[PDB]
Amino acid sequence: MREVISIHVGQGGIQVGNACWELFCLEHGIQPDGQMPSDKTIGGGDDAFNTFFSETGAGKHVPRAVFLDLEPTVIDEVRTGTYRQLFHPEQLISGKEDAANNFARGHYTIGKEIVDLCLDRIRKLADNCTGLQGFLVFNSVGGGTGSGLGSLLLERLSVDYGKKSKLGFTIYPSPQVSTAVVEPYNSILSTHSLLEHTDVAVMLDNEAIYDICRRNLDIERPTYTNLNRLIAQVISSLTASLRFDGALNVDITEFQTNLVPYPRIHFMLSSYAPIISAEKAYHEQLSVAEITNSAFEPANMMAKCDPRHGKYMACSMMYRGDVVPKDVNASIATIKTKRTIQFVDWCPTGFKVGINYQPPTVVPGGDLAKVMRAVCMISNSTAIAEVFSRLDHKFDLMYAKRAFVHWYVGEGMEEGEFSEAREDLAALEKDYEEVGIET
Amino acid sequence: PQFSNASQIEVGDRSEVNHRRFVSQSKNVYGNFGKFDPVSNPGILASKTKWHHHLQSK
Amino acid sequence: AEKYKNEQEPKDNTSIQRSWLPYKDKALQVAENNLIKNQTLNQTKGFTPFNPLITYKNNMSQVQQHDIATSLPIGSGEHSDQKRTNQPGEFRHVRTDVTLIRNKPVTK
Amino acid sequence: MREIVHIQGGQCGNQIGAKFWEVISDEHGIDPTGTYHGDSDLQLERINVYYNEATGGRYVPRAILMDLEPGTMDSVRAGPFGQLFRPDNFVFGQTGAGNNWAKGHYTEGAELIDSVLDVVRKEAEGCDCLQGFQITHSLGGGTGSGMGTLLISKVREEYPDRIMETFSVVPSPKVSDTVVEPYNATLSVHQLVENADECMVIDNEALYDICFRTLKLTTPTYGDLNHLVSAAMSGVTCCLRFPGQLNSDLRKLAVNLIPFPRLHFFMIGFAPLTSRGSQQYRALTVPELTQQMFDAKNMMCAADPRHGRYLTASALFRGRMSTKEVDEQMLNVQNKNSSYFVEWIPNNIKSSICDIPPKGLKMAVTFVGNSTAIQEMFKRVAEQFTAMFRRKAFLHWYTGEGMDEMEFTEAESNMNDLVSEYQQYQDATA
Amino acid sequence: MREIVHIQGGQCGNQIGAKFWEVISDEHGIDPTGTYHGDSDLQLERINVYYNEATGGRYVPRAILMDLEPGTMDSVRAGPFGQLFRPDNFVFGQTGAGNNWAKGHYTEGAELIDSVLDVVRKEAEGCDCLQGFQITHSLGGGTGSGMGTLLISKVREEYPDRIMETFSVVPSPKVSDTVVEPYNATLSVHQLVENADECMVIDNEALYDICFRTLKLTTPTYGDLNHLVSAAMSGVTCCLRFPGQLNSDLRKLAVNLIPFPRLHFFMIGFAPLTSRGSQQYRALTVPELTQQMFDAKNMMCAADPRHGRYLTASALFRGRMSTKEVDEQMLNVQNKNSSYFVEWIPNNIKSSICDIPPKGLKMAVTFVGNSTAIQEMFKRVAEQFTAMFRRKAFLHWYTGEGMDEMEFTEAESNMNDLVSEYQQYQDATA
Amino acid sequence: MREIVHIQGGQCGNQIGAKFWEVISDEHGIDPTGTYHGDSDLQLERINVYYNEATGGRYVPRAILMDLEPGTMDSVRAGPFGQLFRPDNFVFGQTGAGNNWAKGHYTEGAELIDSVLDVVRKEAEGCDCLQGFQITHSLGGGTGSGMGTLLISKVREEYPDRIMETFSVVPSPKVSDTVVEPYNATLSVHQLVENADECMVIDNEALYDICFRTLKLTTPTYGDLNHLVSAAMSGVTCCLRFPGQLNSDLRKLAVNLIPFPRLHFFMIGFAPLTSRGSQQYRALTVPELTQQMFDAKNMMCAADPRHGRYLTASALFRGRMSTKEVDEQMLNVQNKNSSYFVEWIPNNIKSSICDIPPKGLKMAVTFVGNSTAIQEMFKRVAEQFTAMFRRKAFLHWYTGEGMDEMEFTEAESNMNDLVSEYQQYQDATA
Ligand SMILES: Nc1nc2c(ncn2[C@@H]2O[C@H](COP(=O)(O)OP(=O)(O)OP(=O)(O)O)[C@@H](O)[C@H]2O)c(=O)[nH]1
Ligand SMILES: Nc1nc2c(ncn2[C@@H]2O[C@H](COP(=O)(O)OP(=O)(O)O)[C@@H](O)[C@H]2O)c(=O)[nH]1
Ligand SMILES: Nc1nc2c(ncn2[C@@H]2O[C@H](COP(=O)(O)OP(=O)(O)O)[C@@H](O)[C@H]2O)c(=O)[nH]1
Ligand SMILES: Nc1nc2c(ncn2[C@@H]2O[C@H](COP(=O)(O)OP(=O)(O)O)[C@@H](O)[C@H]2O)c(=O)[nH]1
Ligand SMILES: [Mg+2]
Ligand SMILES: [Mg+2]
Repeated sequence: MREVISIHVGQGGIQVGNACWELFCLEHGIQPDGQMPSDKTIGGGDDAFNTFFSETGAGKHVPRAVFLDLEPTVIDEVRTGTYRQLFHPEQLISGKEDAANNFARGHYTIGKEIVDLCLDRIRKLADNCTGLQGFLVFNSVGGGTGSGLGSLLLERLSVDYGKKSKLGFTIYPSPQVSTAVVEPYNSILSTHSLLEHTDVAVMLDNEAIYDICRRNLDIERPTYTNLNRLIAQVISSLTASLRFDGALNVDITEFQTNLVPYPRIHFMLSSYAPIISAEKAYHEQLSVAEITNSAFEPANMMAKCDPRHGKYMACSMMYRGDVVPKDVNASIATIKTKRTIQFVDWCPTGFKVGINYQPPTVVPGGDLAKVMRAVCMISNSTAIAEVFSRLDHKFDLMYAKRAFVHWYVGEGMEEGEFSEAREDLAALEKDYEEVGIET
Repeated sequence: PQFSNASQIEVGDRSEVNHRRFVSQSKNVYGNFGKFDPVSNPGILASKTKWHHHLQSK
Repeated sequence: AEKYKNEQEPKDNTSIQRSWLPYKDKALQVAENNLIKNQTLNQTKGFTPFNPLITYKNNMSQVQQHDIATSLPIGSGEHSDQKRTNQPGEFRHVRTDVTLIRNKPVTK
Repeated sequence: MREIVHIQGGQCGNQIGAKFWEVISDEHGIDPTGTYHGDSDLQLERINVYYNEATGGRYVPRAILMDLEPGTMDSVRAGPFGQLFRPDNFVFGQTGAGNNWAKGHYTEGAELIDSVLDVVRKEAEGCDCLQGFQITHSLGGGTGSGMGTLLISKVREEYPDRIMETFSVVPSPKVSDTVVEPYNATLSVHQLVENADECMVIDNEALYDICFRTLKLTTPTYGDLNHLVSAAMSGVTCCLRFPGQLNSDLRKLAVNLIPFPRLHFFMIGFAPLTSRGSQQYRALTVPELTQQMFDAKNMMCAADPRHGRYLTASALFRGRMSTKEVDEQMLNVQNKNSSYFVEWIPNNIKSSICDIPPKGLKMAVTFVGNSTAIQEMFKRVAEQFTAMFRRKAFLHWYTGEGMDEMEFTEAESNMNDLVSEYQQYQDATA
Repeated sequence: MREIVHIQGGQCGNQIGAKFWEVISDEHGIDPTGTYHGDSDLQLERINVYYNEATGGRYVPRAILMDLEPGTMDSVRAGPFGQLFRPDNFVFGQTGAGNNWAKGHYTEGAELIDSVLDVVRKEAEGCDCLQGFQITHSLGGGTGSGMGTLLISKVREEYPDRIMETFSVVPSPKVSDTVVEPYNATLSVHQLVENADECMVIDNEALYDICFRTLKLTTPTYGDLNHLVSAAMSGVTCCLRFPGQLNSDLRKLAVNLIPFPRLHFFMIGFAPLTSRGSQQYRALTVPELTQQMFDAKNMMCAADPRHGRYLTASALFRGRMSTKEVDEQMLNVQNKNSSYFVEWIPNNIKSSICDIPPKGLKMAVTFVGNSTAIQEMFKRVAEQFTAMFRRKAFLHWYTGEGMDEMEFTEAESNMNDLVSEYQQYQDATA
Repeated sequence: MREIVHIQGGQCGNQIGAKFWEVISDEHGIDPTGTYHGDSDLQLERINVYYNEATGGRYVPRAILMDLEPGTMDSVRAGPFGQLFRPDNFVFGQTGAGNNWAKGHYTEGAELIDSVLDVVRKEAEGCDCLQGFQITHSLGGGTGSGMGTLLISKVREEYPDRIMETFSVVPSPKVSDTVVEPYNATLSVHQLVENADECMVIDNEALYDICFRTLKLTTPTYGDLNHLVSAAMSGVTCCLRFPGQLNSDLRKLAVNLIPFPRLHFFMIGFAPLTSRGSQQYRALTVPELTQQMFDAKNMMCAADPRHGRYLTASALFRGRMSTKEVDEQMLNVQNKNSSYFVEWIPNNIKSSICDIPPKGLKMAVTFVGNSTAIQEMFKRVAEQFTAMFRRKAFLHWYTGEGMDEMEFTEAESNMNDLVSEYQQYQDATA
């Protein structure tokens, strides 16, 4: 009876969900076509799969998700792929003209003719539900189309539904390797868009995942499909507790009350471990003591930020597998007693411990090995300032020469908006510094 | 940097409310002369004599 | 404090070497039956661990599976008697009839 | 005849109740389906204390289970002994507390108490002569403490002459289980002291600590934790249910364990408890038990009694034993340890004798003593609280559901006042 | 009544204690599998001297097992008759002594001795009327010299009335097992004389000499050596377990043997002992046993009496016998060897008899020696100590763990002082 | 009545007096403003020993601050309790001493020492009858040792009947501060030996060792070290300000510690000093006070007293407690360790009891004793100095300020005699 609705927008968002739904598909045994393969399924109290899938009255299931993009090639790719029969035919809305890396295009000119349909479809999904908990939004910040349709859909959410809890996994371009040359502009403009309209967001800059993948799986040449699977892992973790039997439980609504100390500071970076390939897999113990340490290690950060420069604010821990309470109690005991990681003077206890029982599954033909102990971490630390400043620099330099500004004035967006956004980013940097000082 | 002495040994444990802290035993031991009615049963004096010492000890 | 080398040779019998005491030393005889009795118990289960030694630490204790009326009957532990498989969907919810509401009553 | 209705709420509440019934179930010898299979007559004579009557001779517990989220209740129904509770007493929400007190005490908690408050009154009136209540909940948890405290508050306003009890679990700063624990833990007691006649504090840290160095089992689980508390819960009512030399009802413990109306916190401990490997290497005589009851280690309370200075305490023995060594020893331990007891309360220990031991032994001890050391928890609970308040950290959540800053400070003053009294009633001489 | 305690530490202590407990179990009738299979009712009459009672009629020995290395505890437990010992009596660390005294009395022991004291105190207070303590340890080793002695000081300070027993295997210059043997042993004598009331040294090299000559066994092993000592101290405590014509207790032994407080060093022996060749060719009468008792090679210490003079010596006979023969033989040995007994004390030999001898022999004799020959033993070790210390060889280990050379110099001075004060009486005349 | 005066020479005198006047104020209860906020009447009974009365009831500590450095002097004024000193007593030079003795004793200091003489004399008549001078300075520093001693030299000139006392902090070998260390410490004793009636040397390392071992504080600061002495200073005169069983003014201590006129150096130590994490248990009963008092580790002087013999002992029990243990334990300790006590002074330990111990305790004792150990302190310093002379390095500064080779030689012979004359009586026999 507990259900959620997922929202992915933009080409990058389109594919990332593809990997996540492949994992979600295998977790509950749904066949690729949409029919139960066991053929032994019984009724009564077996509808624990309502969290993501929904019965269709007769036969298959539909994934309660919506795909929105302005460029047809990516969307059509899923339509004619092996997963054709799964999705609802009309829930994969597609556009005609691409935004073309112009944030103005995706939020004032072409975007306003596609958001109308998107809200309608979400209306159909929610009504079917009964205990709607919240949404999950994935977007690619470093693009004009991703930000505009990605952003504008968010504001419409702020007014039609209201207080429903909502989360977003944004992807800010990397500090030193990035595709778009106009990435800084729409990135900063986005920073305003989600700052006071989203409750929580996690940083997943792609550079780190290459770093994490290179140092664990031994693979030198990952592709964008590889990166997708790991993110599909974190999403499964953050929501797993909601849908399986456990001794200690945390729900989606629980996170918003133990990770955001103030409304303004609503950014946090996640980490994952262990990630051990098949080769290296066996020759360890995967003991809780060694696993818990790896999570805090800087080498595993999924956002290119080093917690050491600054202090921590609040950390949430979700375990899965056959972990036991003593194993956790000692681990947190060890971490605090160390000196390399230190906390602020106003957070005496800041750990939220969760425990599940269903072990994570291994995707076919993937890279993650099959293990029993795992840790999914979402930590909000004052150090996150590094992401904005590095982006902070890149935006100002263009404006001083007023380079490329003219295609941003070619769709009607006022020249003053850029001035407004720059001020808000300055405020956010101010706040991050202030919280970390001593009493 | 805590300037000056910044002495922090705290030799005394502190927080001990010794209400008899500054009472010179030269005073009480000679001049209590309290209660101890003119009772004749030796035990009755015995107990009342038994108590006076404890209060003096504490 | 010694190695129980049991052989014919009079210089390595121990038994033939520890009878100078006043009486029949209570030590060798009790030790012997231990080796014999353990073998029979192993045959009941079957271990053949290349020697009776690898089976000579944990086949003599008397800690019974149940208490002797000196402590709470908490047992050996919940995790001790736990059997676990590791297939998908093993630990899914059941949604018992207690909370299995279907009609959502409207009037109070 | 003095039947007590047992109510517990919260996830931490469910498990304690989920298994505690197991211990009481085995004592009177009731099977899973509700059919009696007793061996003696006594075990069924005084059975009205916890069980009602039903057709077919099956007995159903007079329990009220309360929670705001579906996960906790459903699981307890699936396990063994889960068929005893009647479906009527069940009451549950559809939203979730979210580890926020106010969401469990003003908005979500309020809009459901009408249903729950209705069932509780039905049970009370059903009894011939209500003798008291008994509540187990979590102060650091949301649904437990969230609306758990409020129900207790209202109940007092309706049944003034009855006796109230509580088994509260408050987080210790050793093992943290919720970032916001200091808030909901610190402000709950304020509504607790003014309404709870008796409170018994048991901290999970002590329960975990007792496991390694008493029982010596390599890997403990939550199942082990519940059982230890389950028996101790029986100790308070041990003599009330079976015949004995010197009966002692629930109030009788209140009369001899409350020096003042504002000091109603104790600590409970259970003896004997010897490790598996030491199952047969011990003597079940009075001398052995007495050492375990008063030892600083055995108490399930985070506060060490030895730093403290006892005011009053009670002992609830079980099983057939003589009266010399129950009485004579009580004199010896007190006399040889007079340096740690009040000097203006003579004969400050209560002794009771009941002659039906727990299933599987021949002697048991249930101790519930009030030592000035219990101040230790409050000082540390508040101490961490103050660090979290000077910055208004995490305070925005609590101001979005109708509460104002006035309650927070006013509650803080009440706690600090409670801390002061304990010290005052110790550093004084006749 | 008149019950005692046993504390064994270090590898040698554990070995000797295990052998002694095996022998005592044999004598009293205790089986590994603990139940009673003894025949004579006399055995169970006073079995409480060295044993308690437990639920199920299973006897437990009031021993204490302790050490800083895990193997020794693990090894004795694995072997038969080590399963009688109380696991709760097991206390140990995970570091190891490594033949360093300071490691055994200052740094590590202080952290772990806290637990040990509690166990000993509780066990001792449990019994009704104590009689003393008999401790087994080693002075040439690392753990034994330090951990036990520290225990000795604390126990003596706590309980200033009950007497104590000690069994020390001092090293000798014939066979050596450590290159630093003199230091830890020499410092041992400095602290032990002031507290240990009774001490009965034991010398290994005498063991091999006695093993090779009288026994004539071709290949002896540790089991052979440990076995003898068990006999000696089992016989020293014979009258206190069995009736007799003239009971003599521990306090009786000390009072008749120690003239002055500083002279409390003894040497012991055992009889009868016969080589496997000539077992059945000799009888069992007071004459033969008394003749073998005073022999130079029958003693149990490296000291040779014939170069010294006895001050006081007591004989604890076992089994039936004709008393007049006992008295007559003692005087005859006294008169025919007046040169070996000092003059200013008349009747410097004691006697005692008990009604039950060890299983498997008609009678046996246990002898305790207090003669000036013990001066040589200390002198030789003093010779080694000075040579090792002049160059300060190996001194850096002990200087680097908080010890000071002032303590070493004080100990070296003390040993010479005792040697002189004890050798004085040999030339002193009335 | 029977009052003294304070003369602090230099920062060491500045800080040592900086804290001591801070520590004392609490003992007699004086606020930062000099306003009384005490509780009992006795606290003002003898507050006149160190304080003078003025209009407005404010009290005034009668101290005079002397030094040649303005950077340090003013620092105390800005700090708390630095305003207890009247500005009038502020006397100071303008150039400093430059760690060179001569610049502080013949050319510069002699030029300005006149003014302090007037104030020091002025303070004398203010009191009823002067009792003595206790002066804290530094021998290892120039300014204190340069013009300080000259202050001590003439003070006794005008009052040949009043006695004077000194705290001295002498250079130690492990950690050095000044390269003029051999000179300033060496010659300076020449004037102090013939001038000061009582000298109580104190060594800085011992604080580290005392703070590192018993205090266990990870990081001491000069403030922490200053405190250790501050209590120490209060121990000598403690019985001078309140009632007592056997009040012992500075006179009695003087007549009970000096065997002969030339030996006026003492070694002291304070205790108990519990660790930072001292658990609340038991009480500092008399038995433990004696043991920690005589520990060689607690002594403040670098020379270990066990290297020689004690000439006599003086103890000052603090708090309310009977003297029988004072009579016995003071007697008991002497017998056990009589190997370190000289012969021809039978009963060579003094006893004193006071009823006003330091705040936050129940009992305590301050140790003052003179033992031949200090021979090592002057000896090793002698070797350092002797190597300096023929070396003839760093003498040009000392030869360039009005003095020549004759002055240096005379002191060395004086101290060479002092070391010898200190050792002659060490080996003397009765
Ligand atoms: N992690 C991850 N990021 C991707 C992947 N594919 C694209 N991206 C992100 O997408 C960014 C480029 O913009 P896109 O989102 O791909 O393109 P778009 O949003 O459709 O914008 P337009 O091209 O104008 O339509 C890159 O910086 C990547 O960070 C992927 O497979 N994995
Ligand atoms: N000892 C013990 N503690 C428990 C158990 N279940 C829950 N808890 C405690 O309850 C706390 C979490 O309570 P929570 O579920 O948030 O309470 P709720 O929000 O009212 O449902 C944790 O800190 C645990 O310490 C249990 O079975 N044993
Ligand atoms: N007679 C005898 N002596 C032993 C035996 N085992 C060890 N020793 C002696 O004990 C000494 C070693 O002491 P040790 O156990 O290492 O002391 P520790 O390091 O403090 O435990 C050696 O010099 C041996 O002579 C034994 O079985 N019999
Ligand atoms: N115990 C102690 N000794 C100190 C302190 N400050 C300085 N000293 C000692 O004083 C000596 C040097 O004195 P100095 O600085 O020349 O005094 P000044 O010239 O008058 O300032 C050093 O050897 C230190 O050991 C302190 O706070 N405590
Ligand atoms: Mg695109
Ligand atoms: Mg006088």
